[PDB]
Amino acid sequence: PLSVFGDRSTGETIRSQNVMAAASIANIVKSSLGPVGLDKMLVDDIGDVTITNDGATILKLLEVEHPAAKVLCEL
Amino acid sequence: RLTEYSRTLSGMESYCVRAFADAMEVIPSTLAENAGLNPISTVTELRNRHAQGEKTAGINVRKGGISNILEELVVQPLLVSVSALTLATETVRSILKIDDVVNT
Amino acid sequence: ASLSLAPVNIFKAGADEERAETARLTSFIGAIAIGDLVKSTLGPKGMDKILLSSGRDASLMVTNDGATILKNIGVDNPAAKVLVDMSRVQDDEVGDGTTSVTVLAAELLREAESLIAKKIHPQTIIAGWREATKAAREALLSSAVDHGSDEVKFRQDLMNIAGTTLSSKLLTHHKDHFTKLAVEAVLRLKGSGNLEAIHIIKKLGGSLADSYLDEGFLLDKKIGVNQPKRIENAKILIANTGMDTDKIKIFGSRVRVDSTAKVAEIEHAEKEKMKEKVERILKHGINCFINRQLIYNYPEQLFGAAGVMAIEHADFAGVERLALVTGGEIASTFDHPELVKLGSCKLIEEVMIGEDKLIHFSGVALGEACTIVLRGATQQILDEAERSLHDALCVLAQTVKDSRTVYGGGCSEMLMAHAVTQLANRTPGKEAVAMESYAKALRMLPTIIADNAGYDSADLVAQLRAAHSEGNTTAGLDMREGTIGDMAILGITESFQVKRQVLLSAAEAAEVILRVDNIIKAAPR
Amino acid sequence: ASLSLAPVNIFKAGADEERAETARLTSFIGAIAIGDLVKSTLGPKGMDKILLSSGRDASLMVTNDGATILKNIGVDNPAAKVLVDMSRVQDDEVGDGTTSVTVLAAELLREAESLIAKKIHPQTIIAGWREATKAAREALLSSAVDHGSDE
Amino acid sequence: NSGMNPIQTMTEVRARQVKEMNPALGIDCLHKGTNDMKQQHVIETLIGKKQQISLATQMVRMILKIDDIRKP
Amino acid sequence: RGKGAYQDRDKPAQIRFSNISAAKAVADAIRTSLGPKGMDKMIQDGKGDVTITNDGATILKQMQVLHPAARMLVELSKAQDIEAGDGTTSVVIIAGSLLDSCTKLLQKGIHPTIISESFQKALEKGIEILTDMSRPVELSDRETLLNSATTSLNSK
Amino acid sequence: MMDVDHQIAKLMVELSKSQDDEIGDGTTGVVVLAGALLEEAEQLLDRGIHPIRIADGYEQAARVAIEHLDKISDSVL
Amino acid sequence: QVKPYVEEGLHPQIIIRAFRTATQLAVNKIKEIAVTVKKADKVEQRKLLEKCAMTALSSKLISQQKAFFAKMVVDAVMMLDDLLQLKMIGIKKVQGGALEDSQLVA
Ligand SMILES: Nc1ncnc2c1ncn2[C@@H]1O[C@H](COP(=O)(O)OP(=O)(O)O)[C@@H](O)[C@H]1O
Ligand SMILES: Nc1ncnc2c1ncn2[C@@H]1O[C@H](COP(=O)(O)OP(=O)(O)O)[C@@H](O)[C@H]1O
Ligand SMILES: Nc1ncnc2c1ncn2[C@@H]1O[C@H](COP(=O)(O)OP(=O)(O)O)[C@@H](O)[C@H]1O
Ligand SMILES: [Mg+2]
Ligand SMILES: [Mg+2]
Ligand SMILES: [Mg+2]
Ligand SMILES: [Mg+2]
Repeated sequence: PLSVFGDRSTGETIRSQNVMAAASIANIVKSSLGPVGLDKMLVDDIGDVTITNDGATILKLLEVEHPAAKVLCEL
Repeated sequence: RLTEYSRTLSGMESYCVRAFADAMEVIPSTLAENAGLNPISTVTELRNRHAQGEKTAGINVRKGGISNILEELVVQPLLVSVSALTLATETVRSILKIDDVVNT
Repeated sequence: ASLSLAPVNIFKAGADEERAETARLTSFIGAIAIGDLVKSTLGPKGMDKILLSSGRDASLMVTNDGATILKNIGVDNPAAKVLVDMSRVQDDEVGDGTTSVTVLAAELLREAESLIAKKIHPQTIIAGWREATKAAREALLSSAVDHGSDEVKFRQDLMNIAGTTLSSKLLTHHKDHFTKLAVEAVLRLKGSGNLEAIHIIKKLGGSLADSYLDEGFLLDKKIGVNQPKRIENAKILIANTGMDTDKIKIFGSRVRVDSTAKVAEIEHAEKEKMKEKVERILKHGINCFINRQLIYNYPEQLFGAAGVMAIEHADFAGVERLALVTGGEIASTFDHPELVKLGSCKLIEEVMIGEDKLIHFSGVALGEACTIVLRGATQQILDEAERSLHDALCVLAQTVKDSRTVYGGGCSEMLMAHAVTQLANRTPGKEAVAMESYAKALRMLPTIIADNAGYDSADLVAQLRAAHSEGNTTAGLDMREGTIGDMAILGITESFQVKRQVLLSAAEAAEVILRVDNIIKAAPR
Repeated sequence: ASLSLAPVNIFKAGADEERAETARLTSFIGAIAIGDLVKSTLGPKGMDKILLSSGRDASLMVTNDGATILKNIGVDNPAAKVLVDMSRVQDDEVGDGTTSVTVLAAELLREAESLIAKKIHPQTIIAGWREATKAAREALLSSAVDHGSDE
Repeated sequence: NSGMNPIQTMTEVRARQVKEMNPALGIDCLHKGTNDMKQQHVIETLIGKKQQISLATQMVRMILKIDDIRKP
Repeated sequence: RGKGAYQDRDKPAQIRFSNISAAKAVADAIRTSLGPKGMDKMIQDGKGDVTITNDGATILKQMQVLHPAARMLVELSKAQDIEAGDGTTSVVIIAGSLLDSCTKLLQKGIHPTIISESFQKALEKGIEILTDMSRPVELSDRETLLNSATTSLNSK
Repeated sequence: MMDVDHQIAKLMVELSKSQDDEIGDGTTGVVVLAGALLEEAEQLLDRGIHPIRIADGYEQAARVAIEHLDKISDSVL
Repeated sequence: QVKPYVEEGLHPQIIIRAFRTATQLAVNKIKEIAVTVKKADKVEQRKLLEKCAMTALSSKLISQQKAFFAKMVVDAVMMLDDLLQLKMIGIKKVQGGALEDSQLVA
């Protein structure tokens, strides 16, 4: 009836999806917090290696698709 | 007031004006909705209060009920409602005068 | 034998042909389909169509104009192409009658199909139709009434014609206001026929009744940075000069020096030349200057220092309309200030229409050029209003050129059919049947007009036919209630030119289509 | 709204539906096509037809009989199926009249199409045709002559 | 279906039924000149009408009660 | 009168119903973004661009609607934005409700020309009523200006 | 004989078959009545009424209508 | 409810023990405060059964006829002899008719 060429999510579905995306982004970097935190080891699918603990660098290097997860990355 | 005006008319135009008023009741129902209120009861209370003469009675979301809204400082200029009504009526009239779709 | 049904094949791949029965079947099917599509948008109670383009942009168009409906449709039937080109040529000749002529041609071809089914040679049908067309044209010419001598009666006829033309379109909601607007706009042309002197500006927003005909003129251009935004008792100079890095037209010329000081001197000389040109322009004693081409920064500030408005990039239509409305002369040389006439108007200012700003010319001297602001709720509404206003202006201009008028509401069609029947009643052979079919189509036109309103079309057409046979030559359809009435009293009139063109073009297209007995298609590219 | 022209699809894949315009158009086209095909084989000066089978046998037969012409044709138009069944039943009941009944039905349906175009409700057409059929049958019965007495 | 205007005819018949107590006034589908079905002998079994109303009500109740669809 | 004219076409009715259904679907789409308790919609175009907005005109024009009635409603919202600048959702919902009522009006057997004239009469009466409820205001009163601005921003 | 795929259409088909089996007449009136009931329920739902309450009101009105039918019924020999 | 506590790394055995203790306490409380009537009154027993059946039925599509169906159910169950076997209660579904047309055959 709406005839919009796309996919529509409404109600608790989209809210839960956004919260899940934000939770995934948080869980990626949650293990690098505090003195007992540990660094990560990023590979750029061509052999380039990056070892870092900085959250900004980790979130910048990752390629993210979900808009809310992006929002957290630019945050 | 448009329900009253329709009652002052006769024929099919009375039915059309009644439908017009019942369609105007949609926005108050939507305002009652989205706020956790019961749309039917809130709209009926709006209609009753306006029938009693309360011209400024409106939906009060701060108190979750109905009250005067001029004391709630909820006002918009006339050339918003007037423009919306005029443009919507003109668009509906234009759409009604269509009876075929041709693929170019 | 035949090319297609022969043991040896004479064609390349993809090329075929259709013999007599098949060609006639395809032509009649295409014509009837076109007529059925274009009809139901006919008369005061006709609906509109939605033209949803299948292209990349998917243009959306809601229209009642038959010519525009037939223009933007993918047509492969060649007879349908003939009818479409008929409608386009009818639109080019006069503004109205496209749906009428298309429906008349379709009904004529339907009657031709019936006659062919009744074992009648098409040449007999063509001869009978030629005779019937002659009779109908003579009757319509004898029925014309002229009121151009009387000013008030001619004005009343113009109002009636504009109302009749706008009755079918979307503007029927405000028919009175739009009729007054169109009549005033046409009358302001002072007899000139160039509709390009009438500019229609479509601004979104506002009710359709907010449209108005400006008392002066409106321009959608801008003003220089340091120039006045409002002048009184304007003396306007309209020009077509460059004033943008103006080069001497010797294309082989160049600056060839041996020092940068000489280059600076030549640059200063160029700026001095531009300043001298601006001074020569100012020698005319002007307040506002309008140039067709661009105006660069240096002449812009030169005009600003002199306190002179400099409207730039007003295209050929813009400068022509300004010359028409103000009386100025489009000048390209400024060595003879006394040989150039300056346009004059009482006030120039900037008005606020919608969210846009326009230049308003008020109290124009000549005023033989109009601008019409159309306000609507949707882009489709604006486009349809512009098309309807164009139709009304075209018909009014045709009536101004030729003041002969005929009565509408099917009265002209009924009179033509009566004359054709009278001619056919005194003719032997099957040509009488052909003329009877001609009359049947002519009567079918108001029959469809009545069907579109939901009335009892058969009864109304019978009453109209009886009234015309008795002697009531002004009887016509009254769509206020759904009865027959006097078209003279009720004020439904049409231009004689439009009806004559509709009749003749429909007869011509029916004749040319009927003569075809074989359709041969080449291999598509 | 309509069953087919609705935002939600209520049919299986391949199912179709034709409303008043399309149904009447297809019925009239099929009936008129059948009537035109079977006609020209009518009357003393009627001509015959060639029926070429497309199967393995490729059976060949020439005939002037309307019932046999209508039987051995691949028909998809349902109204054409109605007329074919009419012709077959007419052949079963009596030996002749197979072409005449089909032509009469086709002409009646063409006139019905014209009447519908003239904005006449089909129920009124049906009632008028019932009255006309009653009158015509009465006239034909009154015109009958019997000679069964004299040998 | 009979070509009459639906709303006007229904309103007139309803007003006649209210004015004069006569539950036999219906739609003159065949245009016999009277709106009274008693003389027109239009007769329906009470069981049929009761079954119609009951079955329609139960089916509507089910359709309203459904709130999810899980087609493959 | 009798049987009266017979509607041979039945296709114009289908077109009217389809247009009304499209408009009502558009209104139901932008129905939850109305009032101080409304919420915003996230729209992702063909590219990766993401828009979070409550403006009705922006929501309507940001998503391709593919239906002529829906596109005309989008143009209606654009025109309301041009003339007014707010109330772009209310006008669309009003148009959708009007067409939804037109569904039953047409089903009752009313020609879609009496409906248009009756709607024009109702619009004129409503304009009179709205003008009657109006209160004069001058720009010197800063409190009314602030209240209007706050009411406009309440829903964002 | 209608080839439908929508489950609600199948429910309509089964309702018609049920009416035919129980009575044998009125198999077309039931579908029209159910469609009208759901059409009214649509605009009732749009105003924020729980569908269960609509069903309960429909049941109450159906009981009233059945009682009225019993009241105005007439007997034949 | 226990997902957050899991997320800080709480030992699952503690959660399991807490659930077991809480469930034991809840079951004991239910057995303690459950209302029972030790009068063996046939009318009171029938009323209790009917009320329980109505409560169990007032969530389905037959909730409008819940009292009537509950009366059928109680009457049907009371005629089973000692094992209350489900196979001794026939369920026949016949298309057509309203819910009020449904009957229990003695
Ligand atoms: N008020 C009216 N009363 C009766 N007939 C009218 C009226 N207005 C227009 N008509 C008829 O409608 C016909 C079609 O006009 P219109 O649809 O506007 O343009 P076109 O001639 O291109 O179809 C004209 O032949 C005219 O006779
Ligand atoms: N000698 C004849 N003169 C005039 N008409 C004839 C003659 N013979 C047959 N007909 C007409 O031809 C019509 C068609 O008959 P025919 O083609 O034999 O088969 P069917 O009766 O099945 O159409 C009949 O209705 C009959 O009236
Ligand atoms: N504080 C408030 N209390 C009650 N109603 C409000 C309040 N603020 C806004 N509204 C109402 O919400 C309606 C919708 O406004 P909004 O959601 O901004 O969209 P739009 O401006 O496009 O109508 C307005 O008609 C207004 O009357
Ligand atoms: Mg015209
Ligand atoms: Mg024979
Ligand atoms: Mg706002
Ligand atoms: Mg029956």
